[PDB]
Amino acid sequence: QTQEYTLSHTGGLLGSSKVTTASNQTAPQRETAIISFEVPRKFSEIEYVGQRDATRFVPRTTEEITGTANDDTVVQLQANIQPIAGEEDMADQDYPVVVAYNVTQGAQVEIADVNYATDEVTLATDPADGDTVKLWPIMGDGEVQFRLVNQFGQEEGRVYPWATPLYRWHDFPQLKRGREINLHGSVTWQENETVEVLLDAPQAITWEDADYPEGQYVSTFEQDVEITL
Amino acid sequence: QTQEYTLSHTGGLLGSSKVTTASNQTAPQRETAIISFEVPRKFSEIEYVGQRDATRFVPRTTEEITGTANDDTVVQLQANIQPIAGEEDMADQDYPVVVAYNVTQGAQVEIADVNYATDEVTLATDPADGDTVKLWPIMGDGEVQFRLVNQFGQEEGRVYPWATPLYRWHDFPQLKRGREINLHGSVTWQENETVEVLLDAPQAITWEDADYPEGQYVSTFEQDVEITL
Amino acid sequence: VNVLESKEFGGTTTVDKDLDVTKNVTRTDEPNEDNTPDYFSTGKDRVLVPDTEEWERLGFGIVAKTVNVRTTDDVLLAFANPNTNGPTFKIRSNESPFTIGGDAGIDTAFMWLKKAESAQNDPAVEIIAYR
Amino acid sequence: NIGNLSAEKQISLYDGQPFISEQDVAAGDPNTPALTIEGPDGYVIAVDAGTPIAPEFRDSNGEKLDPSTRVIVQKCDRQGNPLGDGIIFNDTLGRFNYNKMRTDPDYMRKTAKSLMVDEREIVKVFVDVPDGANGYDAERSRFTLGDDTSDFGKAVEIVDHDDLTEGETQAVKS
Amino acid sequence: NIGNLSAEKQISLYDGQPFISEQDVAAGDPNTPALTIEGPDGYVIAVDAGTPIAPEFRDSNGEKLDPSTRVIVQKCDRQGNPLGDGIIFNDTLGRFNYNKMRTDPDYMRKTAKSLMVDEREIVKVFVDVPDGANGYDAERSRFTLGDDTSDFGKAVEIVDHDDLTEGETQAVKS
Repeated sequence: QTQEYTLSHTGGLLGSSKVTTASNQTAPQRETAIISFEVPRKFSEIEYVGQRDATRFVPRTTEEITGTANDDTVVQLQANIQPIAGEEDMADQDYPVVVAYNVTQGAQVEIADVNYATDEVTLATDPADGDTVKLWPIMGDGEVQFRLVNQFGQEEGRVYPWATPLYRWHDFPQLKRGREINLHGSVTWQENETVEVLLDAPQAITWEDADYPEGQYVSTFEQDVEITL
Repeated sequence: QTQEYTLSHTGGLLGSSKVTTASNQTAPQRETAIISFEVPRKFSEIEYVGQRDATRFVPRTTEEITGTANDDTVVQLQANIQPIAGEEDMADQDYPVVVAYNVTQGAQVEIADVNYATDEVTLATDPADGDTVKLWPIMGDGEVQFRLVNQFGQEEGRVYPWATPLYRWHDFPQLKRGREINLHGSVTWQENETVEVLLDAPQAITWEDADYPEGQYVSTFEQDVEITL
Repeated sequence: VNVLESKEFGGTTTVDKDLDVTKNVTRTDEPNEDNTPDYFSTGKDRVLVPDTEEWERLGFGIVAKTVNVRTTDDVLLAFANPNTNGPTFKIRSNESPFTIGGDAGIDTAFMWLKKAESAQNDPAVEIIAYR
Repeated sequence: NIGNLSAEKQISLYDGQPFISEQDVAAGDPNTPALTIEGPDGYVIAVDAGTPIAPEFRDSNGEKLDPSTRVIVQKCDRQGNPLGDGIIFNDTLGRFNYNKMRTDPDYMRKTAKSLMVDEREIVKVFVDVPDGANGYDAERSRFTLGDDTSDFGKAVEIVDHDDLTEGETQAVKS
Repeated sequence: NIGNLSAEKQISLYDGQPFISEQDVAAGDPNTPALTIEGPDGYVIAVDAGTPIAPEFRDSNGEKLDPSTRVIVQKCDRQGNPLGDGIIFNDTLGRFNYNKMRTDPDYMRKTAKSLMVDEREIVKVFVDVPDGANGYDAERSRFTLGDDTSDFGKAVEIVDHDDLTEGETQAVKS
């Protein structure tokens, strides 16, 4: 009676009550938690198996950039940027590495060119004095791990002690058999034995802003599982 | 105690003293030598095995083109051009088939379009009267062979009697398993039993100019070997 | 064969002590292969290594228990193959005259050698293989 | 030192060779061979059931001819005589996707069957241009038969006639 | 609950780790190692005959250095001493096609042979820049050795020294 299933950063098999989202600590870097997975009312157990099971995670940050009469068109970011699957050609990245949106003009802000490893960007358009823009570059230079909870907060420990980096995460092209991710670890957790992902990085994270254009959800985490019903 | 290694057109395992580079004869076509491989002080032997071992060779020529008040933008070349791996789209050739550089303006000269098999080229820019430009198209229409030396110049003979062409060399995409090159031949040479590559072609060759932009070395030859320490 | 090994050990101890071996009584009369020990040296002329990336080799005709070196420049050394599993061993020209060996009977031969970073050439002199 | 080698040798043929021959062709003249392979003396060659071809047959203006064009490789004995009993590679032109088909295992177009060529036997490459098309040139064109450098493809197998005792048998085969 | 695991663990190394070390490099100084791997205490590691590398070695200005550049991985015992008996991955630089070679099975460049590293043994990454080129920086660069997430590639195998009885044997190996 074992059937594979999929999870999400939102609702799904949990109703947005047996799951939470959360930002992270930045000023002191801390291996904080951003997302949990509580077993809901029904299930007997859940199973994760790295080296058999998949994973996806698309993280982005947020900032705020004004404008000027003699606007710059150019920005710098304190969050290292890389491509995802190959070149930095925004047309063919398999999803963009940057998103932008003007606030005054409730409209997108398209990109002209990127200063690649300089971590600076050139835009296509010309913002105005005192005009606000919101950006959503991807998140790199940060670790990730899994762990577990014994119904209170007493951790069993961790799935697999060694971490994994996010620039690497972006680097490996998702959506390709063999080139998929398959971590290491093998676990099981029954009712209220919640799981929590952890992240250690300087920079922030963003799940929602209510002004992000592309589908209400700035980032995501998605995952495969093998459930006993 | 057998370990695989790699050679180069420069130094490496030879200190730029147990190797030489050389141009070729053009006015009379001669199957001349361009590069050698002397065993250095240390090794007991070296082994090459075609059908097991790899090879890479990126040859380019040189010329000199002035400019004009009513500059042409257009050139013809007495050296047949082909692509490398697929189309003649300079963006995606796996390395360009042409390089150009203005001398007065110490800067590149970008290409607009190529007259493909006509062996003519259109440029992007507008040179000036009496302005010098240096080009480095690739080299085709020429043979290649290997041979050997008995510490003097008395040749043992040749590795494999039949030649190989360079337009074909460019054609086969380097950097792809199976589609790699694996010639025919099987040899061994100890101290001072130097090897010499040979080339027969009309056109010249170029190893260095000291004004070529991309990395001091106009052409290259690189190769795999199986060495006894 | 056990008593044969015993006789061999007795002959070896005889050749070592040179006390029970009466060959000395005839050896002292005039030189021969037995009196005359075999060894290696170089002529008066100092041997030069003005070059680098170049591991000079020196094939002793015999194993050597000890050595002796004199120089005027800093160099490197290795009694194992310096390139494959050989330990570096550097010289200071101040401590240029020296030796190693003796009681620590080293089973070396086919020594290697090379110049080191200095301001001149490394003329060398050597005395080896009292073995 | 050099490593000894067998009489059998793995090669790949093409245009710029001495013993091969070629010529230009006009439209609507399929009987004109654009390539004439020609047995060298004392050198048998051999082709197994499947071996690549690079039928690069372009225009004077450096353009692959009409896709309705066709290629027919064909064995010939002496007397300049074609032969139906023995024929390889009846196929079109505008199919190969030149740029990659010289490379990939998949495009790679193999023969219909095997072949043998004595010390003087001819092979021809007939080219059916339909009519009214652009003429053929050779200098702006190429041709091949083997993949000897690589590791997945096949190659042509040459032998010197002197190094055998079955040469009389293969001569009777013809 | 958590699933039990073996001492053997499949990993992939890189720059931003504690025990690894690095440094900048200038042109024409091949003897300067840009990366210095360094055996942790009580942790043997292992590399089989073939494992990927991502030799990402770019300029200060975020550009892969000259294609004539070369990379030499090399084992070292203690004493900061290089060693010829034991060496991996003698290769160029301007060959890898970074953007895809971290991904595809085909570009993927495997080692020459296997390797073992006791509780304190060094490995170095010598970088032969020819001369007169752009210098090296590390922060604009990376490096790796394994493919542990995927399903076709290999990975580095670590073991804790306490969990074995052949540790003395491997110590004699060195």
